[PDB]
Amino acid sequence: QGPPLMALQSCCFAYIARPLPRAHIKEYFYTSGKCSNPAVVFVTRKNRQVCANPEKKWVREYINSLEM
Amino acid sequence: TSEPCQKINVKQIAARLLPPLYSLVFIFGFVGNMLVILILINYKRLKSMTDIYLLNLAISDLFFLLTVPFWAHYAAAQWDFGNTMCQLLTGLYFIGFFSGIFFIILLTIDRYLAVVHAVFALKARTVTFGVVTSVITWVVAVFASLPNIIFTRSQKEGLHYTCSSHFPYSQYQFWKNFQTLKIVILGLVLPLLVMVICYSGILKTLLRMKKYTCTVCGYIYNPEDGDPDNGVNPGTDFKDIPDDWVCPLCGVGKDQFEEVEEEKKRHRDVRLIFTIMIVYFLFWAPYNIVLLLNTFQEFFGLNNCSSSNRLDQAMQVTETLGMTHCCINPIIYAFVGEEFRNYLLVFFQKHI
Ligand SMILES: [Zn+2]
Repeated sequence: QGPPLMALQSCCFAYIARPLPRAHIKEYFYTSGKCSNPAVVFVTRKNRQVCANPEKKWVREYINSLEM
Repeated sequence: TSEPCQKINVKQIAARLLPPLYSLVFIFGFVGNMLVILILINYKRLKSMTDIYLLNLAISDLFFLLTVPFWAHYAAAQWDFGNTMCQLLTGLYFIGFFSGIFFIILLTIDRYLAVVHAVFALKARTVTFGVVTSVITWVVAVFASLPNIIFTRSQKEGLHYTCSSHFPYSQYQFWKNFQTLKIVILGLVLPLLVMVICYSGILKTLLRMKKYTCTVCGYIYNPEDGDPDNGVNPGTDFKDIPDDWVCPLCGVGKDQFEEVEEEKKRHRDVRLIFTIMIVYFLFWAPYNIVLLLNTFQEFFGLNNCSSSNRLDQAMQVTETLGMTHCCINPIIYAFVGEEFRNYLLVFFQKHI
């Protein structure tokens, strides 16, 4: 329910259990509103993409860090 | 492990198929609606509430069309236009969308009033009121589109740039439902409800006994009061008249009788508005339905990688179908409306 081509976007169905090394994280993005689950996706220096739970304290702290 | 779920095929296929398709849509749609607008302004000249709504409806398709080349590029590459252009175009798209269905509904009601409440429709179907109604309708279409604009942003998603809606994760399923229901109620339920109500009032009036006129002398057979001095009992349908009966004035057979102008014009005006409304449901009801399935995919147990990918294929196909609709209404006028096809012929004669 939004602009076209949201169907082409990826979604998360699992979240990583423990915090990733803050050192290894480059960027972040939120998955589309089309997705069944809310989710944060971290991308690494090695450009892996890992789904994380936006409700977790470490995830929101990680997000805050990447802004500054 | 814990990686996003890929629709890698769906994306790559879409990137090849959609850009030429949308281009074709933008081609046909632009010249089609420009033509419609040119004919309504310069050849039919806007003399009624109907012409006004048809005008606004074509304008609605153009708002939609202006965004199509950008979605076409987005599919072909990524979102290269930056965030403000993302919010703007999303806005135009939903304004086009809602205003589209709102004027189809207003067309339906405008014709309903003309057929069912003819007397009330005298002062109510003033072109003046057509205009103020259109203005209010555009305002409303805009407010209906505001949340979609604010929820939508461009963002870098790893390698690719996107233009997408996001809902605050704290009230995630609330907003998804709100947005989905807003589209489905306004885009599907509401016009279905209007269609149902209005078309029961109209079919009622339409299959009442029809008046016929002699093509030779112009005598009118009024079914209400038949024709007594020639043996025809009042309230007799023209079909229910003995075949050996002739025109009381000139004596031609029933073979030389036609329906009165006001009755055939009414049949034509109902055929037009009906076709528009249901062709709309042909092109857009699939998307709304798939939108409901996606929003409640957990309810149907479709919320896993494999299932949601099939869901996503369906979503993109039906969204795309809906997208092509912004070129369909002029085509409808060309195959259904006698008024358009003739004025189109004069359009080409004026070229010579
Ligand atoms: Zn006669």
